[PDB]
Amino acid sequence: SDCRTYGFNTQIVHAGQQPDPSTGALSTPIFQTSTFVFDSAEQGAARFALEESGYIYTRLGNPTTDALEKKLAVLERGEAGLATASGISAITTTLLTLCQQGDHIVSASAIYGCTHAFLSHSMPKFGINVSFVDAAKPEEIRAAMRPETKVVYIETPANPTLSLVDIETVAGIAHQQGALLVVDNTFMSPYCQQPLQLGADIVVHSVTKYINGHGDVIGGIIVGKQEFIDQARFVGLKDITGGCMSPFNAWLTLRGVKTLGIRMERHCENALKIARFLEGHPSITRVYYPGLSSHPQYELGQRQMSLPGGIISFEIAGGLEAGRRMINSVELCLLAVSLGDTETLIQHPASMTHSPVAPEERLKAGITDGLIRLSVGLEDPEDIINDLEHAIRKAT
Amino acid sequence: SDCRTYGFNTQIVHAGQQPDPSTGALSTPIFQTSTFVFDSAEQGAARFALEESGYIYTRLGNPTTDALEKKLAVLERGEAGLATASGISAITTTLLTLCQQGDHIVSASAIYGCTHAFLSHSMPKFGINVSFVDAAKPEEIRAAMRPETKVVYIETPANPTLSLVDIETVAGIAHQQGALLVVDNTFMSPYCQQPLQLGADIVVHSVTKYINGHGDVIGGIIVGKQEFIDQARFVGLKDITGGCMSPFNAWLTLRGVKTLGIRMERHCENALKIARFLEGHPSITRVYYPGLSSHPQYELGQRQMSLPGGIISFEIAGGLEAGRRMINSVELCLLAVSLGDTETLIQHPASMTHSPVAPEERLKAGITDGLIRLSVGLEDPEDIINDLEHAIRKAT
Amino acid sequence: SDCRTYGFNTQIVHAGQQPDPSTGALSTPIFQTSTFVFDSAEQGAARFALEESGYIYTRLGNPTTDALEKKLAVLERGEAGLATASGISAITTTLLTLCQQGDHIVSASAIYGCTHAFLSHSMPKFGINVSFVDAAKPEEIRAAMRPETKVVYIETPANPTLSLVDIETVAGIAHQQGALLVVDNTFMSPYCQQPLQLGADIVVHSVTKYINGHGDVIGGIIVGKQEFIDQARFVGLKDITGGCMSPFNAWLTLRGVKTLGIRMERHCENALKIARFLEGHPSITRVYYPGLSSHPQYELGQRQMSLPGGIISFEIAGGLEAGRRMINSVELCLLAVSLGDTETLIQHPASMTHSPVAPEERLKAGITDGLIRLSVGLEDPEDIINDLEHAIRKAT
Amino acid sequence: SDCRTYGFNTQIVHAGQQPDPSTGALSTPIFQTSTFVFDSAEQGAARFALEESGYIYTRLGNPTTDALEKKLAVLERGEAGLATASGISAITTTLLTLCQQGDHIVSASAIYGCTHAFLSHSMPKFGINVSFVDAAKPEEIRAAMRPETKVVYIETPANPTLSLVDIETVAGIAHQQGALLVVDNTFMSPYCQQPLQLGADIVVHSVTKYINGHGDVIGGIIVGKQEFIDQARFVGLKDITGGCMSPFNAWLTLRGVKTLGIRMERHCENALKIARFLEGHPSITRVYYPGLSSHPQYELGQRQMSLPGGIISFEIAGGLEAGRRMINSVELCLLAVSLGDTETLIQHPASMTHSPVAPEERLKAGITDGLIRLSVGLEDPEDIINDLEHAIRKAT
Ligand SMILES: Cc1ncc(COP(=O)(O)O)c(C/N=C2\CONC2=O)c1O
Ligand SMILES: Cc1ncc(COP(=O)(O)O)c(C/N=C2\CONC2=O)c1O
Ligand SMILES: Cc1ncc(COP(=O)(O)O)c(C/N=C2\CONC2=O)c1O
Ligand SMILES: Cc1ncc(COP(=O)(O)O)c(C/N=C2\CONC2=O)c1O
Ligand SMILES: [Cl-]
Ligand SMILES: [Cl-]
Ligand SMILES: [Cl-]
Ligand SMILES: [Cl-]
Repeated sequence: SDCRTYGFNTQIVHAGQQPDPSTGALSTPIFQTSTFVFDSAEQGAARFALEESGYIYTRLGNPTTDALEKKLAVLERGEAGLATASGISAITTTLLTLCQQGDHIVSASAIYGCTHAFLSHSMPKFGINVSFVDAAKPEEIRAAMRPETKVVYIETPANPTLSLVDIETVAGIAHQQGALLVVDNTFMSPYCQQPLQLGADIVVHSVTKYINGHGDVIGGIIVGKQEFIDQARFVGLKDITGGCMSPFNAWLTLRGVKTLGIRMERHCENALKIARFLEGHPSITRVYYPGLSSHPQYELGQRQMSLPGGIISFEIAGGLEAGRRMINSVELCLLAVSLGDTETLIQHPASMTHSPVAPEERLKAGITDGLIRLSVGLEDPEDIINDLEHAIRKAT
Repeated sequence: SDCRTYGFNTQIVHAGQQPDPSTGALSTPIFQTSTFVFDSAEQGAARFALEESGYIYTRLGNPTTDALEKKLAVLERGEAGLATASGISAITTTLLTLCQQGDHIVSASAIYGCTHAFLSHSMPKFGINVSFVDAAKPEEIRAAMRPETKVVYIETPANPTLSLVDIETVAGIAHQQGALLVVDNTFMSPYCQQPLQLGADIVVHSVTKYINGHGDVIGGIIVGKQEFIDQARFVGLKDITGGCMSPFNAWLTLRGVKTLGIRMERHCENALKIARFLEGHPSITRVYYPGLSSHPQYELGQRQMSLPGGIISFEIAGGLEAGRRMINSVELCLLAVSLGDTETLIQHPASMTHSPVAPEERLKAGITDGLIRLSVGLEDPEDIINDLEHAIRKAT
Repeated sequence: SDCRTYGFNTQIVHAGQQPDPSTGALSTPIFQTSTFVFDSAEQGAARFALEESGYIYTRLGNPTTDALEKKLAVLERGEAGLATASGISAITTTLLTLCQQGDHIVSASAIYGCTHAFLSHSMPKFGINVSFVDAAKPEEIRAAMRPETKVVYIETPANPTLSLVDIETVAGIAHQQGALLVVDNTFMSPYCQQPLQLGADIVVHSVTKYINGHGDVIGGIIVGKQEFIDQARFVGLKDITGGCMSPFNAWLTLRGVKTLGIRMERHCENALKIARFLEGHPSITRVYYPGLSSHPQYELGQRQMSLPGGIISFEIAGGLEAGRRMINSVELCLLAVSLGDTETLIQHPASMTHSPVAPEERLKAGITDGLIRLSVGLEDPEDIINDLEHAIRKAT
Repeated sequence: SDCRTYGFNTQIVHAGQQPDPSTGALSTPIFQTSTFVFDSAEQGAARFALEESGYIYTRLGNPTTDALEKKLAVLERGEAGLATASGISAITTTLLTLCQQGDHIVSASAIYGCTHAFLSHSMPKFGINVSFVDAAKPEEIRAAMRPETKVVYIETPANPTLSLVDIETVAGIAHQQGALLVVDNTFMSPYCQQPLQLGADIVVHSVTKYINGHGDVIGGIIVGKQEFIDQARFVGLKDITGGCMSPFNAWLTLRGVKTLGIRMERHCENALKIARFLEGHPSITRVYYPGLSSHPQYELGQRQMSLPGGIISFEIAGGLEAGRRMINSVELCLLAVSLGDTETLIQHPASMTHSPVAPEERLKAGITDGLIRLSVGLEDPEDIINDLEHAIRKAT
């Protein structure tokens, strides 16, 4: 009779949700409201004081959104959740809540581009300095820490080449120096990786990806201790970012997350097959996938992740032009940014996202002329493999 | 054949919208998507470069949200719009885009509470200092400006007692000293006040209030010059706040804004009647409404606003206890925070929102024991007056 | 404290709705669910028996939809409401619930086309015969009644030329002969006409038109005595048509109906102005509008309707080709079927809806070569008049 | 590049859908509109004539709904689809389109209750007679056919005890006598059974169940030859039932159906495990599940179905009272009607749905005092088994 005691699939379906109390409606009602009516002046005061429970206004909280926040707290084994307008807003609400002028952050370099831009260009303009390191080398993390360091920030697997970061080891290091460890768990979902269980303090997601799963919501979520989440809600979100989630967005995300287990199983079963295919193809120079035993951090990945994920990166023979030929030749895979949708998505950062950026920053950045990123969907993998095989044969 | 040439009611209905190009659908389609598919690698690069038009990903922009942004730009007579997750996020995305460590803001004191909290407690922690003044006295604004001042920030009418700020005069002052003027136009909507036409640089709204009008969306909008709005989108929103609007939220706001003209007319017709009623009631000590000729800035209000608004504040005889008795005695008016809904809403900040705050800060704050705020809805005003009359008679 | 006692505007806003009981949410929650969970086997039996209140399954009923049904019952001064998938489904659920093989219906001829097709071609194939008459001549109604007659069916105003039907007189006639009177009140809404108050037994609407008002819902509603509505729900809808409304559709319709009063006022103020304009134009041969004193049933219209409506029909000089030229020349008015949207809509049945139909059936049907139907929106009427003036000048 | 050529999982994801043509939006836009605007009078006529393609009005058709209709046509290997307001409306729109006064239907007895009520009580009142038979005995079907017989109507598996009907054999029989075969495929979905491939003429579903899968849509779909579907759309739906689907409902159903393959796999894997558990339990007298080899039509089920389904019926020792004790004792399984949701649902028709019905009709009806129906969800099956084990132990 407590959400937290059942099996993980049962939790994915039930945690945070129950039949509507007034009607018995099974689906979580969409509470698409701005405000909430009090029974009396007294009831109203009690709430605002934070001296009693219940709702006030949707920017502060909402019943639909609370369900999503509780569910994801359960799935990550955290105390509390807070939904946001976007994955970016989960990351910024978190870091702007934690940090102030004079503070320092140690961040992985191999992170999502927009996260990198916030940390590189915006944070320092608020007097918050960021040191970037290769987080696959925990010694670089240690060496960059300063007395001012409040936060160590990592993604794993990391967005270009799916390199990994040893969460338990990094956590120990951050904590030794009095810092918090923030892990962006977007690529894996709680079904595949649980950073809190390994020592992380706070997990953030873009729910836009696998947690929603259906390519129709932009949203984020933050999971952590109740004392942190309260500050993130009542200061970060309320005052600083304003990044509240729409109740309709939460409702969809709750709907999408119901099938998280079965989606992740299929995404990962499909991706392993595709990755093996790509590894045997004479036109493919490299394949980056945690499920291939040639992955340089293969055994860490086996300890830390329950499945190897739905994302594959790979380099095609012939560099830029061949990568451009390849992505213009797929008929099933869809050319787009984003990942974790039911559809297979493909992007060639060098001819697409990074064409005006110099060959030199790209390489610094882990991005070679022939690098393709593939988000594996729920189609028949034979169809995806055939589409790839055809596109690759043409391109090379 | 250009949105901007028609009458204001026609603009409210049509500006920013047209039949769907592929199907002829009259209602703006809800583009409830995360991502967008490119025809080719080439098409994709062109977009990311910002070297061609079209969509990429919903955090950056979306067709439904663009319609709302264009409509509101038209209505405010601004170049460009940007929708946000909330009114707060409109204000913060704006100010965090404009300001960096070492900068200064001159703000009105008589502003929305959560705005006040951001400026008082959060901004300074990013090295951005804020000086608060009585903005009804334009000399206080001038006296507080510093070489570091980037922004002057005002609301008009202002949220407790509906005091006004001379937008044209303040604009002239801010500009003389090289600062921008930001006006929060939430209380009035563009139907009743147009700050850009009076010299303001940027307008922000909580669309949660009268622009949406239906009490079912939390959202914000920012209107200004294209060069500012681009930075607000591609830095502020993309990187810093993450405060993007859901396409469903935009769709509803577009739907709600269709009736803006007719709603504002009725809200204001209703409020004037209620305000006159309250002014003749021997149990009511004061009535704050711009449409009453005893308003201390009555003639400014006549120059600057086309209608006197839908919000009334008033003090009931007997202070705190009588205000508490009064709001517990209404049967039609609903006790809640927020404003600009089709329903009449009432709040007694001293027994509700501000009961744990000391009698002394409250007065500083413009908030007396008997102060009630009333958001006039679209009901029959005789019904609202009778509900008030009954509640007041009981309370006193 | 009873919905039914307040003023009509107050009823439009509040009737059928209240704050959510479990949370205080002001907006009616969207109960977008299929089923409802019982506390026990006992609770479940009680409900199915129809021996206790509460929900079972959304085809039978739903909390969101119930709010809409109660509101519209209040507005029409009927006992009970039942929402449907469409206006057609309101009409068919009603008539298929009432009638069986061997029964007879007396219908107006001047009715909506799809209604006409159901009565002309489908009803008789179920052994239910229909006699069509000119319902503007109550003697034709009397003369067509038979011992088998269960129902007299009318629209007023009627869809081509806005001819009227004397509801009170027809009701008296139908009742004298033991039949029920069904009135389709779509064109007027309850704000402008109340057929139950004049003696009708059952009212039906396409809520797609003015009750929703926003051009984004297909739906219907039926209002009548509880004993009829129960049969319409538990037989007609449950078993025969299956025509249940989506809870999201109901939610939108509830949202749209909030502004019914202010929309109808503006639609009718706009239409009267446009109609006067069209009556003075030398290129316009006829104008059909109840608000023009030359309307042949002008004084009936003054007794029966509170406003003259938002729909205008008119004939342009030069017949078919000029009507085609005219509708291809409007730049603001939108060419489409449907009516009662915030946008101005125009249709030229002879070149559009009825081009393959012979000049001869069209005339029978009330439809002349130059007949244009105009649904007046909420734009500035000067803009609509200018668009019309321009299009008419060009066409003639 | 044709939907129909890919693997079944690929079809579930992609069939009927493509990126939005005007924007590239990946998610099918929600075209939540009533009407559609024409470019000219000419364009409008062309469409109405049925002499050109494109949209007119949402009751007739809509882009979102069309996607769903095309997808499901692909999945069932039929020519065309038509979405409806409910499963009931799919069945009635179909049969009322096909049949007229004097016609005859041969129906299975073991069908959904509301279907039974339509055929038993409503059809005959339109002069359409229905003969009910045990459809597990194809000779009873043959013996009941009459020269007037237009339709043979079956469900398989059938709603109480999951008895089967030999679709290929029944099809051959119906066709021999000049009748059409209609199969309600709701229990299986196209992932598990394809009646058209076995000779059925028309398939109907309640999409409320497994096709949507998420317990938040009431809807139906009809699949068949284009010439039948056109009549079902342009007469049945347009004129008779009015049972059109909301575009939002279609959008959700499209969203839900993306995971159909992976959901059905898990539902059926879970159900087989639960069914084996129930078969070994000394307190359970019978277990009705097609996947148990003791099922009396086990081998037919192996030929006709790809998986044995997600529904299990079973009788508990001690009849009525024990069944009532059992369902009041489950803590995880939810007491509700409906099936095919992500949640496990349970119903005890004798103490719930059929408590006021005499012990005698119930038995006629296949319904014993101890009969429980279980809709297996996506939870961990060990959790469901433990909940059952606990509830059963308590009840007996
Ligand atoms: C790891 C990770 N964290 C955070 C975000 C930010 O989330 P949002 O604000 O977009 O919801 C993304 C977005 N990843 C994207 C976004 O577009 N293409 C991608 O690979 C991401 O991949
Ligand atoms: C003038 C004004 N600006 C901005 C906001 C912030 O907008 P949001 O983020 O809530 O959309 C509010 C909210 N006013 C509220 C909020 O709750 N009660 C009120 O009077 C406001 O009144
Ligand atoms: C008077 C009236 N009754 C019933 C209906 C049927 O409603 P629905 O099923 O479409 O919601 C319409 C539709 N009138 C239309 C429909 O398209 N153009 C019109 O003038 C109508 O005008
Ligand atoms: C086989 C089958 N066909 C058609 C329907 C009708 O579909 P609807 O109109 O409800 O979408 C149901 C509903 N089955 C239900 C409905 O409530 N409990 C059940 O087992 C059904 O099980
Ligand atoms: Cl795949
Ligand atoms: Cl009022
Ligand atoms: Cl107009
Ligand atoms: Cl299970």
